[PDB]
Amino acid sequence: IETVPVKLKPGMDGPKVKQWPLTEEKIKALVEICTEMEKEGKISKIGPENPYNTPVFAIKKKDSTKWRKLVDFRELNKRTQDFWEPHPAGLKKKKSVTVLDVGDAYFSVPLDEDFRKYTAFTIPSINNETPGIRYQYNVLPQGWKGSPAIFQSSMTKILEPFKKQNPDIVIYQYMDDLYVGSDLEIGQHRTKIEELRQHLLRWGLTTPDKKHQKEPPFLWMGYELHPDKWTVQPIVLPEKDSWTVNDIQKLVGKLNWASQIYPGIKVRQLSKLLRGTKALTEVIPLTEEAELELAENREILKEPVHGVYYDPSKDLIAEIQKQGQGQWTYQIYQEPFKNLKTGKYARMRGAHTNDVKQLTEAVQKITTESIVIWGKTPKFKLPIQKETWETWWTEYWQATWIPEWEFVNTPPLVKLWYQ
Amino acid sequence: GGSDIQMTQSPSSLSASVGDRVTITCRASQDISSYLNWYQQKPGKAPKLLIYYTSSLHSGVPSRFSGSRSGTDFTLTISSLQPEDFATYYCQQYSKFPWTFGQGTKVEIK
Amino acid sequence: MEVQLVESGGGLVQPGGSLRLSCAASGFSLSTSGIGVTWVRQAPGKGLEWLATIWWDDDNRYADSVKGRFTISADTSKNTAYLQMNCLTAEDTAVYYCAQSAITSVTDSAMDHWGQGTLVTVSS
Amino acid sequence: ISPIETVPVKLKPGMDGPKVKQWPLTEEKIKALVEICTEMEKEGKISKINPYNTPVFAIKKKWRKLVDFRELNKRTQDFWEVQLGIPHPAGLKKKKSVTVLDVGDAYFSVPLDEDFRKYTAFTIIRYQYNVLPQGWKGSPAIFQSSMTKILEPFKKQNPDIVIYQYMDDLYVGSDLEIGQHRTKIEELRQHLLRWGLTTPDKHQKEPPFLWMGYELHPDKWTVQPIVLPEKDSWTVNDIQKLVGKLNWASQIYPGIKVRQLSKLLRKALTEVIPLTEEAELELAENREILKEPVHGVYYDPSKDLIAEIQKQGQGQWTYQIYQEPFKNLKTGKYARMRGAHTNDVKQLTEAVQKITTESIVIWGKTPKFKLPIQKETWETWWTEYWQATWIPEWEFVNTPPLVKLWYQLEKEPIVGAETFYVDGAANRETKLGKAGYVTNKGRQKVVPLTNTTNQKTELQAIYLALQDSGLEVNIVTDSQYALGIIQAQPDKSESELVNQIIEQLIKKEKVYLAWVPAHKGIGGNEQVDKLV
DNA sequence: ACCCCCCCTTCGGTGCTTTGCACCGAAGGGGGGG
Repeated sequence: IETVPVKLKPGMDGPKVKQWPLTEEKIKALVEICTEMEKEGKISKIGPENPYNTPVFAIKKKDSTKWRKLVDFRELNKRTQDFWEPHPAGLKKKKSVTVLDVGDAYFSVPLDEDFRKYTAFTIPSINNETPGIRYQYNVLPQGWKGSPAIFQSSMTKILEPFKKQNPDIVIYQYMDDLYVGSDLEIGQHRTKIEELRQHLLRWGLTTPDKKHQKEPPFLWMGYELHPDKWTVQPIVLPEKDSWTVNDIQKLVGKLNWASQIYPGIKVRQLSKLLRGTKALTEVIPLTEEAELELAENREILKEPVHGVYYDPSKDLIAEIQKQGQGQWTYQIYQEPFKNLKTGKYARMRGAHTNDVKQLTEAVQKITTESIVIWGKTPKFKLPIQKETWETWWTEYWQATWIPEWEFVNTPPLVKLWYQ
Repeated sequence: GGSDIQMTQSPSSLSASVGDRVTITCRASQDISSYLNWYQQKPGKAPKLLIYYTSSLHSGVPSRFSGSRSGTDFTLTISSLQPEDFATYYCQQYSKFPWTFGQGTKVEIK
Repeated sequence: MEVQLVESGGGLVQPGGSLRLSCAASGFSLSTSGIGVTWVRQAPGKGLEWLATIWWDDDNRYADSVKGRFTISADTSKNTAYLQMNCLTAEDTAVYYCAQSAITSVTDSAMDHWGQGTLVTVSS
Repeated sequence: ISPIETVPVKLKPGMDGPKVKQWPLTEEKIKALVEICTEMEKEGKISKINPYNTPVFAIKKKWRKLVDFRELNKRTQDFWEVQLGIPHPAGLKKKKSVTVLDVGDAYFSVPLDEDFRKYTAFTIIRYQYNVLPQGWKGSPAIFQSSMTKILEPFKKQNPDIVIYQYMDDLYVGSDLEIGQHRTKIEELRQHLLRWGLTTPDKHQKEPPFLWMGYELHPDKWTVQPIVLPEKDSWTVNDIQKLVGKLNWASQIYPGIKVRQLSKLLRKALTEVIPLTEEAELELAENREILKEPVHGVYYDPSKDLIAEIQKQGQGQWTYQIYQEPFKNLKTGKYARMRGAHTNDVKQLTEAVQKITTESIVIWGKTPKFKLPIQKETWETWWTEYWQATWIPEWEFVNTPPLVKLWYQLEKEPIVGAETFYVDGAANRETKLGKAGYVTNKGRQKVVPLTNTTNQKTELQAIYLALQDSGLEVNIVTDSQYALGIIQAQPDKSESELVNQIIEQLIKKEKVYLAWVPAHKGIGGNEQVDKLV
């Protein structure tokens, strides 16, 4: 098969990202995969004359202890051309959506020769016993934003016979994964996904066929979705029958901040109860005019803000906060104070022991949700020190993609998203 | 099979009056992460799922019941013992098959 | 319909005899992905002992006490579960419950909606 | 001189050769420059047969030939060097027989790209380089990857012998007897000779082996002798070289401190600086540690890695990584001040990360940590902090001074405690402001401030309330900046004003901090707002 | 004259705690390797 010409965005060179250290498990697992991929022509050995590099690490195969090979093509995707030469709004409505790893198809299509040098990565050595063993891809690499677009002409041909016989099944693709939504239940959705697994096999598309693990963690449950039951976490005011002047100060501050999102929130009647200079622990009864204002504020906070629509020309931003006792709250937005979704997570892996294991699970959860609702990956504002995150996050990663993220340190003045 | 995980509860029985605070521990013979379920079995009745995943209360369970974990030392606590709470409590692991139960802790009145 | 599990088939059995217990499931289908049934026995006065678990994908998990003797099955047509207990001894005299096993999330899996329990006694 | 295939190298797009002017040389310089340039032409390393030119100089060793390729390097293509790090003897396993070899004339034993030799022109009388020249930025990277390909068929045909290739330096060892070892070593010497690498017997089959600046022994290892400067009057350039060697020593010598000596570097490079008392004590303590000889052991993959961190004070930490007690694989230290405000718990987390990364590099796994912090102290920190934080498998060890949290802000307001309402304000152009408080019991006070900012006034108002209150006090303010600092529970800061607040909070019994929005009519905050 | 790693201090860019303040990455001093 011929090769599609691939170029970079105008005025930008290739990626030059240093390789981070890897454990012995992953180094032994990466050299075993790279040799099998070099004997099969998928990758070819190179040297220091290639001035580009991108980080490579290892994750776990689905429902298995065998190691996988994952490349962090984030900086390369930012520099490759925009492949242009539709997102299903009903995918987020299906009773069930299953994710299928179809990245094996990419290892069959040869890659543009004048582009393979931008795909270089380096394998390190324990204690630097050996210098860097470099390679480059000859085929479409998994996790590269150009692979699904180049293969989009081929996949649409494969799925069209299946989509005809099943015209009520949405199929959306993002990177190496297929998002198959259906309205079936009582085992019917499970059987139809295996029909698609048999269809892809007849065209030569291998998919993970391992039996779902019965021992925790049930990581395979992350690939089984039910978007029709997803809820939003609204701003909630404290519910009390007796208030101290300290409770009302907290309440006024939370309302003053909430007014930046909801314009109809008023404070006058509640702040009128803090006119004197009384002790913080003193109970004050509420006037009939203040209770009416609190009721009208609760009524406003029931429904999300209107007049906020998704803009495909803009990027998505995801902010996450740690609430404690395994609780995490998040908001997705394109413009400030105009959230498209507010959610909450709880009872995640490491809820009793590991904050980093919780945060990585939440980041993958939010990203999977944003892929189903809008077809984009958000840019994350992670509440963690930079060195803490980069030390540990690869040990808990499971997706074939990696979203962009930055780090923040915003102490909680008020607890807005969780009361 | 000697590779099975062993769940050891302590004590095997205890006596408390209404309003007391009761603690019941259950130690696992190996690391089972946080994958533990607690069950309540009143006399003559079938077992009821009380707590799942170490600390999550099952639907319908009052706020006096709590579950915690310190490595392999799991703890079920009852803040304000009630007449409805006098039963036998079993811990159960599911980190690995075969699943195993603790020997049980009987909470009596005295 | 609420979730219900009703065991049946118990009774007195002679040494070396066998017995099949039924667990009729109402309120949920055994064909549902993530759903399984679980058998647990309790000797009179003693504690709970886990026995077997069949899952939605015909996956079976047995205890060492019953390996080679007990066989767990499921008929999705009648939406009931079975436990064929061969080679019974007096150490198998107990009340036998069937419970609903379900992998509900990445982290949650327990036993809920326990049946009333059927009694099995072996002579000696 | 080597049959290996050439490495295609180009130049940056839109650039030409150097074409620089050679600056004049002395009479004694061209003497050896004419004697060595002829030896390379006869040896097959150059050819005097190209409008480019690069300046050339020489420095006595005898002499030495070095060409200034700074203009060619600025025009040559970029490279990705294959040397990702530095090996460390703590990662080596115990070997019965060991040999260390070096390759002479390494860069001159590798043929340069034919289509690129044009740009390697220089006048003395003009020559052209036919091998990798010294001074060209691509020469080291191209040599290393060439050396690796040569050693691959040997290392594949002998999977029970370890070769630590660093540039042209080789460490070889195996569990074979001294006979088979010296035999297989000669098999290598002929293998590198077959590819065009001379091994001048710069050869050691003689313990103790001097490798990478260390001293490898059959059952131990140590760093090569370290000679600290013993100066009369200390100048800043002498202090810089002192802390540099102490850092190099802290990898096996435990308990090295450097902070006080480095505080003298805070600056003309030749100014004689008088040592402080503390810096003169720190240097003396370091000299005491270096007086006794300390060694390290080798790695054993069957045993677990253990890392133990001790607190040294003033934001200084040291650690030892060991598998068997009292036999260190290596040591190290952490003494970095990330951020303006921090505490001992944050820094310990940062040290656990540095040790983790360093352990992945050397051994490829995370050690089990032994830390001087109680499990309940760590539980309180990470379950309450707003940022995610975690530490791998670790156990508490009671070697004081333990790590603790020196105070705690109350979650609910204190009943029966005098509540305060502080606020601060300053003028941007005037650069002058004030900060005061108004209590619920009627007390009032305002203190004028000079040469402060808006944030400095809001912190000063909190300081006043803590001074004019008892062991228990409630404080209400508008500064969310001041809360973001105090809520992080810092024990050490760079600003003197915050450290004054830190000491005040430890003296108290209960302190409650709360935030209210300004200009919304909150009584107390509205009263003290007009007073500033 | 070239290439790699480490620590410590300084400085400038960058986004909120907003026109001050904090955090971070590069550069320049030193150590070490070839």
